[PDB]
Amino acid sequence: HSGIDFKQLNFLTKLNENHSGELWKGRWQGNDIVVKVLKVRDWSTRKSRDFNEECPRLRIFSHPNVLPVLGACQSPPAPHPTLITHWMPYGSLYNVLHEGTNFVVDQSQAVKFALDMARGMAFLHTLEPLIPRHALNSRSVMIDEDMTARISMADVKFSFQSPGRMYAPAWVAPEALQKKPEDTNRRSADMWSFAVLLWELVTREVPFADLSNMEIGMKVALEGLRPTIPPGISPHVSKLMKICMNEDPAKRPKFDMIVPILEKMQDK
Amino acid sequence: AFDTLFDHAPDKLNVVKKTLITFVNKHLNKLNLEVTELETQFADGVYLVLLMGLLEGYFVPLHSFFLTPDSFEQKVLNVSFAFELMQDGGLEKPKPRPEDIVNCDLKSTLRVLYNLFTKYRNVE
Ligand SMILES: Nc1ncnc2c1ncn2[C@@H]1O[C@H](COP(=O)(O)OP(=O)(O)OP(=O)(O)O)[C@@H](O)[C@H]1O
Ligand SMILES: [Mg+2]
Repeated sequence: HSGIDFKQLNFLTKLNENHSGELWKGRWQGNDIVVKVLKVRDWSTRKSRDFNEECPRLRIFSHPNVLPVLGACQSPPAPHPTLITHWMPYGSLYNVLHEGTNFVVDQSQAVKFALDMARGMAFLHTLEPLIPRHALNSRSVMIDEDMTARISMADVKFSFQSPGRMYAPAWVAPEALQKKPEDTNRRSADMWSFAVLLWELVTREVPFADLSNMEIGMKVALEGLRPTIPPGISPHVSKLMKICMNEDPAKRPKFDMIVPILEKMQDK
Repeated sequence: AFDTLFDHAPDKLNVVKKTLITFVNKHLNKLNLEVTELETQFADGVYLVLLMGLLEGYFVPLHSFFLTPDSFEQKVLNVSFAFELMQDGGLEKPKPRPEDIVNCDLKSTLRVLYNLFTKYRNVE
């Protein structure tokens, strides 16, 4: 596994630059791709080794609702630690729900998104050990050409990638804002995130949009800030949202238990 | 530059101070935390970490630092962690040693805060 050759990448257009580095649209070996270039202070042989051991786990080709990292460019010899994944025309779930200038997805499509993500996460929860530093939120799920929602493996943070900084705390379980991952049931923390995604699909609002990230984490962690359960939705949607966001991690369902509930919601 | 302002410009120095009170309260007030005293309230590292998240748009998980430090050591660690977040944001490594902040050296503290104020003037 020598990775992908950075010299084979055709960079077409820059999409973003942020705290993580940059994202480009491009092409590689007949694939339409994005190229994520990671910027890292005090890059070392140790971090480069870690990058090359962590990336292989993200290359998941066996589930329709998981979007694999296709491969990565090792650095050296690449200028920078780099990974690539397929280009998803609708972008992120976040883009589609909140930045959708063209059409508004209907609630039936919303339900199918929920089902897609539940299925992707039940799959990932079968992995042993779990993929480390994988956070479910609307920025880390992509929407493919046929509107299929897919968990973004290119959104898993690497061990050297902004440690101690959380840029999407609104979807994080209260215990996971405060405790080391080792000290948390990760599977239940992820179900909290799904509960917030349900809330987001119901409201078509960003959770805590009026609060900075630091405010969100501190108030959720220390002051009990919670999403307000939306008014007059079906009791069954309501009950599902409530059970998934149980204050008690041990009482939150598993993804594989909510999949059949969601299936019956498409068409009973 | 900042030395001349500290050592030789007290009428200016107090302008800057009252403003640093404005600035840091602009941000920390959001967390229901007030800074009244610049000489001591940043010594333990906690406000510097919190402030960095406020200024740079992230939350810092509570397990990543000591929210209620119980030693000189944990304070030095908090301050060092803050300086690291500063360099992540593109600041050059601060001149003061982390211990200078914990030891309440006023020049050291005001320098760090001043450099923050300058970089993050438009942040709301
Ligand atoms: N596979 C993809 N296909 C199409 N667009 C994508 C894909 N991945 C990401 N994007 C788009 O690029 C934009 C920027 O993504 P980028 O990864 O730079 O930022 P981010 O996901 O907010 O933060 P992070 O650096 O932590 O991953 C996303 O909002 C999305 O619109
Ligand atoms: Mg991303």
